[PDB]
Amino acid sequence: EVTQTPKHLVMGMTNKKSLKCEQHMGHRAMYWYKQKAKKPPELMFVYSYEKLSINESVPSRFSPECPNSSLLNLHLHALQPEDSALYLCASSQPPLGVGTDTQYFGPGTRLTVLEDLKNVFPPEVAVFEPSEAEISHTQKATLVCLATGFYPDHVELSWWVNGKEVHSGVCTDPQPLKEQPALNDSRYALSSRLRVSATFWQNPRNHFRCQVQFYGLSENDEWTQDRAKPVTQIVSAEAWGRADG
Amino acid sequence: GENVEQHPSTLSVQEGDSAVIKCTYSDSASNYFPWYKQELGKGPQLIIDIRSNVGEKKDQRIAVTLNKTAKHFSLHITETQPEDSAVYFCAASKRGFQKLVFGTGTRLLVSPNIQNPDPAVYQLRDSKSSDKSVCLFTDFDSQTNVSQSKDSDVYITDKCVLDMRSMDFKSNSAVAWSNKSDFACANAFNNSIIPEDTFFPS
Ligand SMILES: [Cl-]
Ligand SMILES: [Cl-]
Repeated sequence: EVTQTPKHLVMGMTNKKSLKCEQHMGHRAMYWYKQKAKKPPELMFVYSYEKLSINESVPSRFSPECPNSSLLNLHLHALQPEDSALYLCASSQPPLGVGTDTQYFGPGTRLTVLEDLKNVFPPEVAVFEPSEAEISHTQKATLVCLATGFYPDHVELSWWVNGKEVHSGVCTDPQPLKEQPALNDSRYALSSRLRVSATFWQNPRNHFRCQVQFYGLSENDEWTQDRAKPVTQIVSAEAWGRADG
Repeated sequence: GENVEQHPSTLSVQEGDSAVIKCTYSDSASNYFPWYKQELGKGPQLIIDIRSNVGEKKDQRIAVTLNKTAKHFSLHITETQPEDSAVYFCAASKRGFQKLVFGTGTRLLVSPNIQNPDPAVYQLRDSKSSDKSVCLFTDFDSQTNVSQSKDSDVYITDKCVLDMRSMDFKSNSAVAWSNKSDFACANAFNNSIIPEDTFFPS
């Protein structure tokens, strides 16, 4: 397993940020790939025993670094919007015979570079409690969570029941809807369902939090707009079990 | 200067079906053929590879074939499960991962078999913090396709499937929402073809 940080990153054209990547499997080869949507990964850098051995015409603004056997960095600066991509770290070549070969990928840093941060907007998040007609037709209850008005589409949405994250009964839209499909600067919207037994929803002790992690500006970004500065933040909506009427 | 050709670019099957992906490659000296599976939001994961000299490898429902003389190689999924839904990349190399040449990718979707279809549309409870009204089209067969809205302020998401693991119950849904005044449930999905027997309560 290869770890990467951060998961998501929004950058203006004059920020500098560093991507971190870790593996502890003792792999002697480490890789940086760039992946654009609906495209296969494109190799950028390959390190071999901490010496750089492959650089695939990568522009200097992606400046890589390998401090030790198990850690690999990619430093970013003066980026351009076409640099928006998924940046994937990988590793391979176990120590010297003792172990068959394979290749492991981290989860990547999802990076969006924008020309003007004026358009960054955190989502509004709202939870909609189940239909009673659903409860009685099917003995199941579906909550919907709407995240709307956000930009760019760097959101992680999770459901929490009684303080613990849940995955069963959840479906989150693979892709965010464009709210103004014509415009280039369209804020996005994202749906999610959480479905539980009618018994479970009718228990008022049960607690349902829809949580959207929004990746926006850092403190380092200048903000002159009157409205609130759209920093990286979490936006949640809550709901509790409703008993029979 | 070499290529790997992946076909098809899109593949959609029913849970239980098999699925096959055919690749070709131009570099004769290629001797390593990995296959990557990337699920939404994750990095690619290497699922099978054929390190040549041989024509077939099988690992449970996953199997690959290679023909060096034709420079074809293939991936076969039998008994597809919805958790096989992902983008698959084939690749050919002669010098390890360092010189992988990559297919352009195939998006595999495996829709689930819906045991007891129960097509209905429900009005969800309003939220004290939203102006929106939300309509849920749920429990429909998978042979049903949800078009988008022909209205500007009517937002319609595409089909989504959730798995209530503990009761072995999969379920399709789709969501429409709007703040405009002339918007109720009986007309949200009008631009779509719901089955004839979809339930509309009051
Ligand atoms: Cl600086
Ligand atoms: Cl769970």
